[PDB]
Order: sequence, then structure tokens, then C-alpha cells
Amino acid sequence: SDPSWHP
Amino acid sequence: KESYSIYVYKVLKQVHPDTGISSKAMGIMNSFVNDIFERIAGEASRLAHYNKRSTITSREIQTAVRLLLPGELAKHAVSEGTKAVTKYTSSKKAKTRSSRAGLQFPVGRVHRLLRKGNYSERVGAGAPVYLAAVLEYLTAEILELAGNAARDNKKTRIIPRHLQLAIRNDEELNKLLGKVTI
Repeated sequence: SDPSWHP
Repeated sequence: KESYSIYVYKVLKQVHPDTGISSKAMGIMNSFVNDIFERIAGEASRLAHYNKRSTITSREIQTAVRLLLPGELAKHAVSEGTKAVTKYTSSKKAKTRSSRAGLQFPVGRVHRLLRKGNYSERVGAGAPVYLAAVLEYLTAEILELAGNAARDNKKTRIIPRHLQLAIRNDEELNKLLGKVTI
């Protein structure tokens, strides 16, 4: 429930 | 509350090519770049008004940086500020002001946020280049230590715990968070 930031 | 996420991610790829960052971590990072921008911008404006200048130059950014940042961070920040301003001054143009300054962080938006609400000062060209360079340097420092903490935790991305541990465990970052979150 804290997914990776991707651009 | 400007979003710097894309610029933070670019700097993270520069310093830890194979490391990711979590959305909560990216939020804290943005909160951190905003707090730093405001504290430095606030102090530089006051310096200009106190000495009754009608303009914020890289001189007032430089003084503000030396007042707010702990010693080693201040020295590297001054070095990175002067280098970016000098590159931009002799740059080949025909590119973003950031590309002329050799930075990832956006000079235009830093220009925009230095003028908005001022009404008593103009913003020099060097002032936003110097300040973007300093924001970029302090981002690179935080992400370097945060990524080292992720590795110790055998993790492949930065989470909020890694930012907490990198800040508490580094003398200068721990000292800086006193003036910046207030």
C-alpha cells in the first residue's frame, strides 16, 4: 500500500 | 506546494541508478524541497530589504545559504551555486536555462516562485540558477544517504524509514532539519 513512484 | 517529483527522480537515477523510491518517500522529498526553497527564498528577500536593495541576486542566495546550511553542506552548496551561475553566464543558450546551468532542477519555476508576492524586489538571472543548484545538491545528498540505508535494509527502493534514518544518522542533515521544518 505504498507503490513505487514512476515518471 | 510545487511538485518537484520528476526532478527528484532524475537526481535519484544520477546517484543510485538501480534504486527506486516509494510514493510516500517522494512526497516527503517534495515537502523537503519546498521547505528548503521557502526558507532560503524568505531569508534572501529579508537580506535585500534590510540592506534596502530593490533586487535579489545570487549574492543574497549565497548569504542565505551560508546562514541556513551547516558548514560542509554550505561549502558544497556555495561551490555548486557558483558553478551553475558561471556555466549559465557563459552558456551556449539554445536550451532551457537549466540545461545552460548543467542542472536537472527547473530554473524557470524557481524564478517564478522568487517573484510571486514580492512587489518590493526584482529577481536577478543568477539568483534562481544559484538556488536551483543548491536544491539539486541537497536532494542528491539526501537521496545518496537514503539509498545507502535502503541497501543496508536489503531493499531495492527508498521508503520513508530510509529518509528518517539517513537524516538522523547524518550530523549535518539532522542539524539542518532544525531550521527547515520549524
